[PDB]
Amino acid sequence: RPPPKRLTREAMRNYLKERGDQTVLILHAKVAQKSYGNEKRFFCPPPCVYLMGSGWKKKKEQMERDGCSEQESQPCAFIGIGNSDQEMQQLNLEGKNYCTAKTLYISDSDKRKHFMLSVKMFYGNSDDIGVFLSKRIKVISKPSKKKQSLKNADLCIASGTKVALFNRLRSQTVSTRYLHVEGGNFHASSQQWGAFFIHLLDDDESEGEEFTVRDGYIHYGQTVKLVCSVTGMALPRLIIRKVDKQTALLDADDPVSQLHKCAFYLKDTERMYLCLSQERIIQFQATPCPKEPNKEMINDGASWTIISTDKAEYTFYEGMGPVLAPVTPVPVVESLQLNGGGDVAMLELTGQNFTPNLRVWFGDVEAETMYRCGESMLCVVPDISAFREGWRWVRQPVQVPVTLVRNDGIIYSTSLTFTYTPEPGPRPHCS
Amino acid sequence: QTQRIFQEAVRKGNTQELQSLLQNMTNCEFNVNSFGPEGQTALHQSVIDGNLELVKLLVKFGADIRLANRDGWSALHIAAFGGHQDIVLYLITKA
Amino acid sequence: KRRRQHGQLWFPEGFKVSEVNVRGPDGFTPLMIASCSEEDAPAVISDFIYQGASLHNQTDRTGETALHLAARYSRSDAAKRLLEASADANIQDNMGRTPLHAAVSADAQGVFQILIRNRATDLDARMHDGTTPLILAARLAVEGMLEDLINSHADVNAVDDLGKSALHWAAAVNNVDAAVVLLKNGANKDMQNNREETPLFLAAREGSYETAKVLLDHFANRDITDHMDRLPRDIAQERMHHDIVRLLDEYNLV
DNA sequence: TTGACTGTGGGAAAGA
DNA sequence: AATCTTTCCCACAGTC
Repeated sequence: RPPPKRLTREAMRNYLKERGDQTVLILHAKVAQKSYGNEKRFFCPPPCVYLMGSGWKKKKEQMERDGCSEQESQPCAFIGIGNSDQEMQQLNLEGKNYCTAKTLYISDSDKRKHFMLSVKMFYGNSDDIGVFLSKRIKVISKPSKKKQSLKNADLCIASGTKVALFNRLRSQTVSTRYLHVEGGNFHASSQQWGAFFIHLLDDDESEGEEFTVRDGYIHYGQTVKLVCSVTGMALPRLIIRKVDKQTALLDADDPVSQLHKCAFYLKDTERMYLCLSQERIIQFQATPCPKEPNKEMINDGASWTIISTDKAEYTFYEGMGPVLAPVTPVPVVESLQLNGGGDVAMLELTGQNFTPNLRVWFGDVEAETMYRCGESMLCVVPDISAFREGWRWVRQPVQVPVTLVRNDGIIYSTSLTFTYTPEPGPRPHCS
Repeated sequence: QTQRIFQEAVRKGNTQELQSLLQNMTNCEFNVNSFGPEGQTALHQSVIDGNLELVKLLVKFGADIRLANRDGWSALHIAAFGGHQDIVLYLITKA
Repeated sequence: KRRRQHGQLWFPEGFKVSEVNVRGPDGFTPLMIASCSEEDAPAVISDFIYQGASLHNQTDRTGETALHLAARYSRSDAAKRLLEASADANIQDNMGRTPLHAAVSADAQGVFQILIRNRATDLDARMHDGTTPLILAARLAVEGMLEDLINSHADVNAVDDLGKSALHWAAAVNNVDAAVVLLKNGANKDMQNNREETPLFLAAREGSYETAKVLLDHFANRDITDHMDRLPRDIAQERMHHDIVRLLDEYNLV
């Protein structure tokens, strides 16, 4: 069996040059509707597993350069809930860059309040990739459709959170068409969907692309703006309105809870509401308003149901060749702090999913590291001589990258850059 | 040419008599504030050494006090880091 | 209500319906470098504090001040005359670190003993990630630095932005000297964080034999679910820590 | 065509 | 009470 291999200096230089980050991405909602008895109410927005990153293509080359078929070198995936061995459903990635798991269910036999999705991944040639977990999802029995309030609620929508919208045509399961943005065009694709920031805007604002944002939880009858997370193509101002029984209700000050059938209204646009005509989104009339001025009869294809969504991301790279040990513990670093100065210049790393088999790398320099806990690690900053040979002391600020390396050589990427602080005096703490 | 590399090599001897001699006759090259090998003038490395007579003679002969060395620090920073209290006196008095 | 996150417009068909203190490099001031370093450097810092010297000057990069530099480099003599010169001890840097946080992190014993004896010094200071100095002392397992804060009437039952307690970090790093002194001075034995986790859970996750033993000595409740209804025995068996499971199966039952 | 299922929404019923 | 969360219960509109 292949033993652990310490990451060398020139391999780190090669990583700094190429940067083939094999990033793994998971989009999934934060709320799951529970199923009772033997029912099977699926998650309306299917968990979407993306595989962004150029380095993935490199992984296609190296393995195929060692005698592997296109079927053997393709990573098969499994989706499941962790605490129960109720078999992991299969995900296939034949010629796609992503996939959605639309056949998942949660029975009432599991009395957990929260859970989290588990994704096993391995190549066809039995080479394991590992188990990646997504952010937590809350179980719900029925959406809080009553007149909730802000006092103790926390399942409503905050301005600036990733949300998603979908449709259901006459209680048909296959008729679900999700809101997506691609090619600078808003699609109603029944196969893809992105993360949508929703910003509460003041009643008096500007035309677009420049506005005064507003804080606070989002209620009905307000003015909101939807912005795709990746494309950035925004929509003009809209007004969310709760609907039921093909009738739109506008005079409502209730908060926007989860799994709500809302409607969007354009200012000074009569009754033209954003609806879907099969494959594309179009504005629809919805004329009748006879019972009350606050009751507009809106046709089908309009029960846009809203649901919040999070985003899990785990990026890494194999700097010392593929190893037998799975890369299922992916460390994340949320912030980096300082601990001393001079000869005892240490750094405190605050993150999540840390492993004791990890060592910090200040660019291309291996430093002494201590494992405090699974979310906190201390390290010793090396001398400036490792970067500038002739320099006895730090002369001018030097910006190096900070990364994490496992014993086997799996290099993990961070987004924080260390900066050597320049020192006026020469020799520090001479003794 | 050869007279320019004299101060950068004579200040590393901590000799006040030789400095006063080579500066009484003065010079024509007008080296004055001269950035040394580390980009530090004779003033800066004289503060590094920690002798008040050398820095005082330098300030006497037109050596500007409020100049930043090659790396960006003034004459006061090195005096504050070295701990020599007598240097900051004349660095503040000259303002 | 000041920021803005732009995008790009998009419409369906028909839009007409709309109708002498030298700045130097970075942020370092002569008094800052004096506090960072027969060298009468304490007397130099003293003479520097007088006259026209600005004490409250933050770094351009790190956001730290002169007192922060005196705390990091363990220059207690500088911090003495700084506090005597009516300096501030509750200044947050670019990372939220108060001078007490830098004194605890850098293991500045003298600066620590000087700051705890100061009146206006905050002990429940919250940084950007809300970590308190009483939590840092247990996170770094610095001997003696913990009990001096509790005797100075610090909040032992404190939480960060996440909601972790000092006992949580004491159980994570397995600092028995921290958890013991905390529980003796009225620490909550079964505090739940925002993720509904008990200190025993974090002790069983990272293999904290002695800290879990102490929590069992202080009668911690083994049966507390997390946000996924996982008991400490469950995470212990998942992480494959058999001796911790045996401690949860034998030591101090009922 | 008829027979046995099936995810989804909505209201009655049951606690709280 | 007037709200709310949690369990069943059952008829569309389609696929199997």
